[PDB]
Amino acid sequence: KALKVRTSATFRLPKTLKLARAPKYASKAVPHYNRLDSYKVIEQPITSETAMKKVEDGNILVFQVSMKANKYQIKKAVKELYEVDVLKVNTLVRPNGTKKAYVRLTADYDALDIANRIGYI
Amino acid sequence: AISKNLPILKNHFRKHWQERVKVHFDQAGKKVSRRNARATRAAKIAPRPLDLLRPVVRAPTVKYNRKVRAGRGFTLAEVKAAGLTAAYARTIGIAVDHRRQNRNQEIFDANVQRLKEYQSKIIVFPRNGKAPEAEQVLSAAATFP
Amino acid sequence: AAQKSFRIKQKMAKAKKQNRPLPQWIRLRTNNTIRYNAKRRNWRRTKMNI
Amino acid sequence: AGVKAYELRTKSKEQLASQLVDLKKELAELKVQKLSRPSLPKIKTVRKSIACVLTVINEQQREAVRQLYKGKKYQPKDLRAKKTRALRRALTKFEASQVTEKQRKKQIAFPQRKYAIKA
Amino acid sequence: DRNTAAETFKLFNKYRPETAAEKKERLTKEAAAVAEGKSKQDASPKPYAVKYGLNHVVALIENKKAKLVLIANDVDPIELVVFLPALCKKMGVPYAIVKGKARLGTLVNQKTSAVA
Amino acid sequence: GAYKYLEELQRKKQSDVLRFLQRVRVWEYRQKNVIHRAARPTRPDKARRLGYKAKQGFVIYRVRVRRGNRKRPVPKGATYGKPTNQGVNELKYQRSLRATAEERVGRRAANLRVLNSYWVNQDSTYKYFEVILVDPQHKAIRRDARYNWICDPVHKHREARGLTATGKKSRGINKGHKFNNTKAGRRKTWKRQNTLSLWRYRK
RNA sequence: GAUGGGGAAGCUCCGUUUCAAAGGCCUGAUUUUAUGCAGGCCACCAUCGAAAGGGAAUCCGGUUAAGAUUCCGGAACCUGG
RNA sequence: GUUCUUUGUAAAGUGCCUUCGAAGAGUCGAGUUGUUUGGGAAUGCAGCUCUAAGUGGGUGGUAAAUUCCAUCUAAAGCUAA
RNA sequence: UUGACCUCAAAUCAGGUAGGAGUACCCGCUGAACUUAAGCAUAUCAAUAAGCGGAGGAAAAGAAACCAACCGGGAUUGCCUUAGUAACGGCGAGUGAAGCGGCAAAAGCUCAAAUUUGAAAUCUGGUACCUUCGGUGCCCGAGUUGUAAUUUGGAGAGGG
Ligand SMILES: [Mg+2]
Ligand SMILES: [Mg+2]
Ligand SMILES: [Mg+2]
Ligand SMILES: [Mg+2]
Ligand SMILES: [Mg+2]
Ligand SMILES: [Mg+2]
Ligand SMILES: [Mg+2]
Ligand SMILES: [Mg+2]
Ligand SMILES: [Mg+2]
Ligand SMILES: [Mg+2]
Ligand SMILES: [Mg+2]
Ligand SMILES: [Mg+2]
Ligand SMILES: [Mg+2]
Ligand SMILES: [Mg+2]
Ligand SMILES: [Mg+2]
Ligand SMILES: [Mg+2]
Ligand SMILES: [Mg+2]
Ligand SMILES: [Mg+2]
Ligand SMILES: [Mg+2]
Repeated sequence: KALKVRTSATFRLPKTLKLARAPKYASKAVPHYNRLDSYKVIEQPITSETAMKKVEDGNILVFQVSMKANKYQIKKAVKELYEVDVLKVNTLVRPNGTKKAYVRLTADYDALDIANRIGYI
Repeated sequence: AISKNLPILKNHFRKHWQERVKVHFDQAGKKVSRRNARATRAAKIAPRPLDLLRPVVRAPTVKYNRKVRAGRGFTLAEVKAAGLTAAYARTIGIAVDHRRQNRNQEIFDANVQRLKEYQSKIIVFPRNGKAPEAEQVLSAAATFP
Repeated sequence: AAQKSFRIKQKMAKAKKQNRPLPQWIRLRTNNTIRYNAKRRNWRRTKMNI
Repeated sequence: AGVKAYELRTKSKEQLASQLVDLKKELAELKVQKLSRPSLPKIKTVRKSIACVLTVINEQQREAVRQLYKGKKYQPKDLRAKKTRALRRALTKFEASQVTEKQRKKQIAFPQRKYAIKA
Repeated sequence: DRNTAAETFKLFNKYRPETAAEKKERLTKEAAAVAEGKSKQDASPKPYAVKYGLNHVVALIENKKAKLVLIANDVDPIELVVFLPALCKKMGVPYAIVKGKARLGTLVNQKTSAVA
Repeated sequence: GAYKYLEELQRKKQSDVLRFLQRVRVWEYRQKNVIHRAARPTRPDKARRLGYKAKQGFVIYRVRVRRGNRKRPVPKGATYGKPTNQGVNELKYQRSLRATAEERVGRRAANLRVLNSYWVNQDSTYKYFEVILVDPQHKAIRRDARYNWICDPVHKHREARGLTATGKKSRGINKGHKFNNTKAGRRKTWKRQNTLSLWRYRK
């Protein structure tokens, strides 16, 4: 009978229906537990005499953190374990290969009070 | 190169022959393994004589035709004369050859009569029942030289 | 190279930890044949070549 | 010291989770006390106890999954056999034992009889 | 000719092989007949259906058993059926070149049959 | 059936009907890719004679390979040797074209096993073959003891080692006096005939 | 420097838009509801390649044994929502 | 060895008489070129050209014609020690 | 207008499968030169070294388009022997197997080419159930451009 009207001398691949994966079995069937826990992002504070100066003076806490953690996780974890809001986070990689975090607490909180509450002063 | 009244020698040692040298240090060790293999093979087929009855047959090559020699299989025409099927015979211990023919009667009956003693000298255990004890011998060839 | 890649700085840390003399309590173990840290490196004589 | 495996297996998942979060707590405060005292070997038992709980937590989870996939093909790959690459690809004993009708009739009609050569 | 093609398809449609469903119930009846009538599987009447299958039909003309045969004009190895019209001519069996192996396939409850 | 007719007819390659088909078909195969899936065998008799069957797990690939000799892959023809080895243009490549077509198909579909191949058409520059490929992982082939033998790992890449119909022909293995050099393996026999055997008690 | 392709027994070679069926862009409907149908739109068609080429946005004062345009104080600006 | 199923109006084997008896093609083979072999008017392999038959075809280590004889049955495939 | 067929695509579609390592031995391709010839090109070193592709515990070969010329033997493989022989070779240097015989171990075989046509009798897959290296029922699909049964030349088939 009649033909389809083509207004373009270029032929393109037709759009076909794409299915959604419906696997017969799960990939691993046991989801991995949270790899980067709040107890794993921060492990131990730093007690160098220079670090203690920042705690008493600048209202700044110091922690050693896992190299896989970023500032979002560090800020999230500190306010979790210590129930204290965080002003800002500074991070650097120490020459020995570990990550050092400079956490500054809000003026409503005292770093020195938190520090000895943890157990070091 | 050529020095004295010495005969000509042909020593084929110009390739890297040292890389391909087999010294049979394992001659004694291999012999024991073969004997061990035979004993273990005998155990798994205990009643059976570890070998099949081979036909008697005349050698080719007029240098050798004066002598008689063991054959490979029993010439389906022969086993038919013995009164059994080739399928049955190979399940009993008679090797069967389908590509050698009979052209000398003296060989033919000797092989035919060879089968008839073997059929008399064996005890076939029933497929179902008591299966009498055998007291096996380890070579049918020695039974029928 | 003050401006360095993280991979080089990761090799940095291990080299710092490697450069350390033999622990003294190693001396006292039974059947101890180790005399000193033979794999010691110094920046003046041997370069890491990394 | 430390927690033993067998008595943990009698617990439930929520109790184990509470046990784990509690266990991680002291390891934190033991670590901060580690830098105070010259030495503290007590942390070793704490870390091992965490591993024991974590194995138990994982062990219970997999078994429940195994029951979930029990009695049906296409189980998750990590719950399958880890024999070798080759053996998994090899023919099973069923398919290897398959034989055509023509050969099966020959075997049934003409099996290797048991014979003896004495008389 | 399509008028002739329409008529012969009307003829052939009345002679169509039994489907999978009706075969299943058919043998059950014979099984029932075996159980009680003990008839030697001959309770069923003689079947009348179109013979299909390329190897099947070729042997039929060679035995001069096929009354009429049909050929698909669109067999994608043409050499499968090039010789066949000559073969029917030698045996005197009437033959017809018809359009559409798919049309034949529908006639025998299949996709392609290429011959009837 | 009609397989006898189709086989006999194929032997008349110079007949008018065959050459017309050969002329038309050879044009089509040039248009398509060098290697491409074939829906059904061009010669149904010839394929099934070589082992093909019309069921799942049987695959036919069409391949074209360039005809001619094998030029020596050497820069500017300078061989750097004695004049015996300076030949470049008239070299012959001991393996057949049919073989190297099988190897390339096998590489393309590594999950299948090469069984046989056959000539379908040719021209001045190319030769065309169809290859019989068997899927070992298919259940219909894992069963059916007539063909499950291919599933055994010993038959991986038969064409690469020369275990196909062509490979054994190319390897020159046959019974007879004319095949003394290649009867149980060209290199195997050579190592045998060049091995000095010494016993514990020198003979 | 892949891919589509074409060579090479082969390690790999050529080629980077080439004999390719080479895609997302936004608006609206549906508020069993998630997004397929409603449409329309467009034709490069991977990627890598500069710590001196292009490039969004910060300055001052003070502080350490050793850090700062990064830390403290003060005062700004850009991007996204 | 002990036991439960009876596979199964199933399957296989064996004599006589008669009619048949399907068996592998760009393959064998031939020419040329290269390589290789102890293979020598050419052992094998490969490229190009030609290319079949069915009481046919291959081999019988000197090429060819004529006349016989013997011996096997390719160009499809599996298989332990 | 509607529904098929054929061919060709797309899916992060449901399942799988291949890649790399080792490589002493094994199966092939490609492939030299030093050296010897008292020089040197054919030759020899060598159908080797290097390079490339491909498996297993062995691989490969394997049941004659064989060897034979005899009163014939009879799958393949390996040892002793044949034999430094027949033969090849600027017939120079050199190279060089095979039949028979003894022994070790021994194991045979299957597809296409036949119309079941009074019944595609065949098979993958999905689902449900079950005693799960799988089985049964049911449902799609593959397939007549041929999957089942029988036959493989030693035969064998249809008939009484
Ligand atoms: Mg930084
Ligand atoms: Mg070429
Ligand atoms: Mg490139
Ligand atoms: Mg870039
Ligand atoms: Mg820049
Ligand atoms: Mg510029
Ligand atoms: Mg500024
Ligand atoms: Mg400074
Ligand atoms: Mg500031
Ligand atoms: Mg070569
Ligand atoms: Mg030659
Ligand atoms: Mg060179
Ligand atoms: Mg010299
Ligand atoms: Mg000299
Ligand atoms: Mg010189
Ligand atoms: Mg090498
Ligand atoms: Mg093998
Ligand atoms: Mg083989
Ligand atoms: Mg040589």
